[PDB]
Amino acid sequence: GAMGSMERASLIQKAKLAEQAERYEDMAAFMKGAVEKGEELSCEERNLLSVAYKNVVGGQRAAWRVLSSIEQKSNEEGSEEKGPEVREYREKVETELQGVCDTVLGLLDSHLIKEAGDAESRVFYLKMKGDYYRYLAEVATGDDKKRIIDSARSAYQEAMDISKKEMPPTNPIRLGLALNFSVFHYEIANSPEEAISLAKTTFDEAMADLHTLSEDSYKDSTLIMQLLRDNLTLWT
Amino acid sequence: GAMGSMERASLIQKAKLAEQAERYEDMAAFMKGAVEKGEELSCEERNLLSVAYKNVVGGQRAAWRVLSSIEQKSNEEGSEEKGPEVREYREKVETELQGVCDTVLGLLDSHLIKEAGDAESRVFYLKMKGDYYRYLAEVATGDDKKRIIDSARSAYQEAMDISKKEMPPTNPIRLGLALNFSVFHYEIANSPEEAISLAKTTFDEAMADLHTLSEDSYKDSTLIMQLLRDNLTLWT
Amino acid sequence: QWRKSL
Amino acid sequence: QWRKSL
Ligand SMILES: C=CC(C)(C)OC[C@H]1O[C@H](O[C@@H]2C3=C([C@H](C)COC(C)=O)C[C@H](O)[C@]3(C)/C=C3/[C@@H](COC)CC[C@H]3[C@@H](C)[C@H]2O)[C@H](O)[C@@H](OC(C)=O)[C@@H]1O
Ligand SMILES: C=CC(C)(C)OC[C@H]1O[C@H](O[C@@H]2C3=C([C@H](C)COC(C)=O)C[C@H](O)[C@]3(C)/C=C3/[C@@H](COC)CC[C@H]3[C@@H](C)[C@H]2O)[C@H](O)[C@@H](OC(C)=O)[C@@H]1O
Ligand SMILES: [Cl-]
Ligand SMILES: [Cl-]
Repeated sequence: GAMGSMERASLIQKAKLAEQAERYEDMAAFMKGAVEKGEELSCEERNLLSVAYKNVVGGQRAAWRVLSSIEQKSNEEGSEEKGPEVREYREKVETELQGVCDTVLGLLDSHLIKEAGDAESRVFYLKMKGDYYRYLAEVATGDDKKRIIDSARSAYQEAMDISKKEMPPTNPIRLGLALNFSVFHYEIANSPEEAISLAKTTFDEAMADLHTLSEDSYKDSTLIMQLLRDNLTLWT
Repeated sequence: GAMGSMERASLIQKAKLAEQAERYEDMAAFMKGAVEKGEELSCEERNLLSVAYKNVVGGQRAAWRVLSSIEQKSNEEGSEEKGPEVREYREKVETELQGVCDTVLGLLDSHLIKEAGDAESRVFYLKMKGDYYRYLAEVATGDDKKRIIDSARSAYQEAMDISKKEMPPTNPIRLGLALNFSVFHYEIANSPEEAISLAKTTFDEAMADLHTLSEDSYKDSTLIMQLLRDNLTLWT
Repeated sequence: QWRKSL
Repeated sequence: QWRKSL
């Protein structure tokens, strides 16, 4: 690893600098180096890891969607043949995206998940595993698409089970997990009713737990609840 | 070159796809491949080249400024020592930025400029040469800072001389050249009076030539004139 | 709107 | 404002 010679603390410090500079590829390489030191990650360090890769893969996914829409338009009735370039470049972006997903999944599997015993870390990493299998599923088209989908489902479900037993309904990780598993149901698993049921039940159960919270915790929870509401308004 | 096996026309086609996807690093690699085919670039192809690298180096410069401001704050009176990381990461970004500038300058020198005979291509490439020496000058601090500055000046001046003899005052390339040479005067050469004089004279001479233009050309020219006005309003 | 994920 | 260049 190109980060093997740098101190763990320096990698974390530089990941925070990269965040401030919106250099998310750098931020992700720094946090990968930090994970590969072999020590567990703190709460703040897990957030740095997730934010870095979320932004890297988020830009790749947006580019892939632009290119895939061009590709699909080029295969409509009446489109002039333009050669293999659109497909080639879509494939190039797709392959780079899959490489990032594989790298994150490899960090989770070696060895973040197996050492995560507290609910907040275990649920967090299983949500990530679900998320990156979901991004693979968004571009999948071959023999293993169903297994990719089921891997996303399985990881989200284990995280859901732990979060329901071990975290209050307003916990931001629990809420963000439910938000994304709902999106998975809606547009990956062809289960819009499940997506709507999960978003509503999650929102209503958080609502009823807000009275237990401090002002700051209230703000943290309501922010993600509003994203659940946004999706319900879009989907109904 | 990793692009040596791809057709020139496919590189141009993929550069346009990368632009649409805001993948400017890809766009720049595609256009570098196109230049290295050894054929001159058309008007549209020159714009693809300039836009790609402008955006790549623009993000690098913005990150460098974030990091350099953190670095400077860390050297103020009363700041707790934080170690070498801020300097190291600023240096990392700076070095990558300089590499991009060197790559563009190398394309211009091998062999875009020496084959550019029409005013519109020669002025365009000499503006680029000025621009990328200016970006090197923004981060320069050693024995050769003065030579870097003078290289920017020399390239801008040759472009100014040709543009004044061969292009009308409203030509967008002439206007964009004057805008940037004015910025060079203001913040690189410590000559704010020259910056203001050049911006005003350029704006006034374009104003008086607008009556010769079509509606579309009028819109193209007034757009860049407004940027000259923006700077005059900021600087006076 | 693009649906929300986190 | 950040001065304008093109
Ligand atoms: C990258 C690190 C920084 C920017 C320093 O922190 C990111 C953020 O880290 C925390 O927020 C987390 C968090 C997010 C908050 C909902 C965003 O808060 C905002 C916009 O103000 C989004 C981030 O991506 C992050 C880290 C992600 C998760 C997500 C992880 O799945 C694996 C599940 C839910 C959410 C949880 C972990 C949030 O607690 C904090 O509570 C946020 O602070 C405030 C005032 O909201 C901070 O912006
Ligand atoms: C990247 C290619 C695309 C996006 C297809 O074209 C970029 C642009 O290419 C042309 O515009 C050029 C041009 C710019 C125009 C002023 C922007 O027009 C807008 C915002 O609508 C900015 C671009 O960077 C570009 C290519 C750069 C130069 C600059 C080059 O220095 C080496 C000097 C001045 C300016 C000239 C070359 C402009 O003519 C066109 O006139 C623009 O079309 C319109 C309607 O304005 C188009 O957006
Ligand atoms: Cl490609
Ligand atoms: Cl570094």
